[PDB]
Amino acid sequence: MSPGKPSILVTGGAGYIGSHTVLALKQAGYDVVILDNLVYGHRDLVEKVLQVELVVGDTGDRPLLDELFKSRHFDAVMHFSAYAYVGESVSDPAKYYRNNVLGTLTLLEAMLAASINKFVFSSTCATYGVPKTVPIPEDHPQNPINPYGATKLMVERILADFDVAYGLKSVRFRYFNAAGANPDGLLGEDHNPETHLIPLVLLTALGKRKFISIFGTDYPTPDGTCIRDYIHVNDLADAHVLGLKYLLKGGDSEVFNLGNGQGFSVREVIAAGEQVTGLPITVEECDRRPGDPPSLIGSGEKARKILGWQPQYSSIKDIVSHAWQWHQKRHQ
Ligand SMILES: NC(=O)c1ccc[n+]([C@@H]2O[C@H](COP(=O)([O-])OP(=O)(O)OC[C@H]3O[C@@H](n4cnc5c(N)ncnc54)[C@H](O)[C@@H]3O)[C@@H](O)[C@H]2O)c1
Ligand SMILES: O=c1ccn([C@@H]2O[C@H](COP(=O)(O)OP(=O)(O)O[C@H]3O[C@H](CO)[C@@H](O)[C@H](O)[C@H]3O)[C@@H](O)[C@H]2O)c(=O)[nH]1
Repeated sequence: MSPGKPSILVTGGAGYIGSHTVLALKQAGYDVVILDNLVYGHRDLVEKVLQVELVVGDTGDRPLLDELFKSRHFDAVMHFSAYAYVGESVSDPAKYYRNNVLGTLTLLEAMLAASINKFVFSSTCATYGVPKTVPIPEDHPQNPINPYGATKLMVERILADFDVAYGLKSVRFRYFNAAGANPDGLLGEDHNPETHLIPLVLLTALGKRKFISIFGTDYPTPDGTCIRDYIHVNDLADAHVLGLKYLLKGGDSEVFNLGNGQGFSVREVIAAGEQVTGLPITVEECDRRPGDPPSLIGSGEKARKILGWQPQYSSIKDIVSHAWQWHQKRHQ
């Protein structure tokens, strides 16, 4: 409608990472429409915080997409929409290939028929599988070990072939462990059920869980527990705005790791929570979770070099403080 402003469709905008990206996009001057089926996102946060149009529907719904891309002009699509429970992807892969692969292919075909040729894709370091070096560079081989990682790898391949055939320009982002919350408490992680370490740590401190389980204490790690590269969701949002601007200025297709290049062990994260909250956190040492590699850390140099991305909230204390502020308000 307004004659200058770029118009962005954000699928999965009602979820964790996507809501923060929508806030940064609005605040950087883009018109945003959200497409989300609300299977895990939250309408109330879109309506009362993001204040953008919400289209409730499925990325795999071709008749809906055809109507949507005809009703309004879009310069680009950002695709956060997916299922991402790794254990359920092993249990029930059909649903994961349907949602994550078929749903993305349907979205891509509708885009091409509407002549939208700019795409930003939420991929994952689960596509690497067991790493051989660390920090992991973008050109490390990709041998995912669960169907979730395989679905994300399949889409990365589809995007490459769609570039060759149709000129689709896409930025693929391989996130590491998204964490944190909007510094002002407006938005944060709200997964039901919650499985991620940092929310579970903080809900233990809040008395909403009775203890935190540590999955494995015998890894080939300095302190015996798994190491992960936690990356603040405001920092991920910033890379999306930069990626978007990079493509509107005619960037070629690119893949970037989005991590800090620093890793924290499970123990360090529990310690970080004990200091930020000042509360006691009952800990229980349990067996390994199947398929957890000991250490996953991502090199963020390419994104820093090519997009000028500088993560602002790299310290675990920043990350855990913001999350703590959100969980006290949201999960009262
Ligand atoms: N949370 C992480 O640590 C991070 C790690 C790396 C990869 N990523 C990927 O980043 C993306 C977003 O991650 P998240 O934590 O915000 O998950 P999320 O569940 O909070 O957000 C996903 C949103 O997409 C919606 N959705 C799911 N399937 C849909 C469909 N077929 N059509 C329309 N909407 C649909 C869901 O309701 C949800 O609002 C995902 O693709 C995820 O795989 C997750
Ligand atoms: O109650 C818990 C939860 C997690 N962990 C451990 O903490 C670490 C982080 O686990 P989690 O928060 O579940 O995230 P990841 O398994 O590392 O994977 C996340 O980040 C990956 C991208 O790197 C993606 O595969 C997924 O979308 C996303 O869930 C792991 O070593 C876990 O074994 C625990 O010890 N106890």
